[PDB]
Amino acid sequence: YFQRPENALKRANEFLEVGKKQPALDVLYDVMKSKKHRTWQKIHEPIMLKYLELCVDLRKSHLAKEGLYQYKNICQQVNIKSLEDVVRAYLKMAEEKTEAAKEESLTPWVKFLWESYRQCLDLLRNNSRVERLYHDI
Repeated sequence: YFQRPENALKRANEFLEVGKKQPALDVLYDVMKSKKHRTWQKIHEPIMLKYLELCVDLRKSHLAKEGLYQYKNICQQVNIKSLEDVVRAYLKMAEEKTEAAKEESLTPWVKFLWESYRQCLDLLRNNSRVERLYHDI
């Protein structure tokens, strides 16, 4: 039922429309950390990136780290760069939340950001294919 894969994201939006944001986030986590994922195309990594992004709004850092790591362990097989791309995505998302909170004003948000940088660095650490992305972060 993965393909067409326009359903997980839709249902996430639906779950948020009813205001059950956390249920929506946890739902996407289930999708991207599913065992069928390795067989699945790198494209889902797009979906995983979106899920990681919602995670940012809810400041659910723990779930985010676990989402990314667990997704990475599954995906090594194919669409490997995808890991670097969702890493980049995560960083750009938290890096924009800092812009928002700073421009509107907050400590937690700085700590959230630090914790995010740290997690991405420990995720990308020591990987030939992730060296450029790691160096960037």
